[PDB]
Amino acid sequence: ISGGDAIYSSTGRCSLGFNVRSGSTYYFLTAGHCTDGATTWWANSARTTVLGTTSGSSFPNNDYGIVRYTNTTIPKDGTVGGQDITSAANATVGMAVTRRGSTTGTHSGSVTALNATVNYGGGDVVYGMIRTNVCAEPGDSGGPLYSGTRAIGLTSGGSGNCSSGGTTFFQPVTEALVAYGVSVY
Amino acid sequence: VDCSEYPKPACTSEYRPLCGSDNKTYGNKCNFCNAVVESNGTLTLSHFGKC
Repeated sequence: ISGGDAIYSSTGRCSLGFNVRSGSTYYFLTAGHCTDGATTWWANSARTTVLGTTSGSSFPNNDYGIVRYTNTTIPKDGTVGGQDITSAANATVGMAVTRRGSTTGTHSGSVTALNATVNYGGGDVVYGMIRTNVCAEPGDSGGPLYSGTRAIGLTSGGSGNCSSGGTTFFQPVTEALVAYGVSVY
Repeated sequence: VDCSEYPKPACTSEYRPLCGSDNKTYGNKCNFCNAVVESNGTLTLSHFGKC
């Protein structure tokens, strides 16, 4: 399993962001709004293949979560689909980026602004977000935003869609890596 | 599902589908509610889950 692939909780479907590790402990990052209130995660809609359990969740304010792998045999590729990821970096205005999600697949675009505030309403406000002109649709939450072999962010949300075009906000992955003391591989 | 608190400028992108009266499966409640507002209140909920 790799970045962009579907992940299922008891509630719904999101996408796997990046496979990360700390020492010999493997985890995967995804959106905080997906890990919020979720305990167990599975690789299939049938919920027959277990992945692991939520180890941390931060939403709102931020939008990142982490899941500890409990499945010992499933491959944990340090890629996004077939794309190798070798490091993490900070987004910059004008940067060409790519997102992969379980609903829409792979779409590209550019970073149009940094440190954006997104109000999802009902007190769910997230801050310090990366704004882009990349689309995303339900199911794409938590998927990776990358640039070449560099990890940049995790899909949070936005408006519009892939047919008409849209605006999607991403949580900077560097902050998540730092909070959990993990690194991409 | 209550859409009175809509519309909203942005929606998170998790998948928890709803079936609208236009036979379209809406990805999540926020997406569905924004569509209801956009339809000026003509769209309604048919049932929960995919159409």
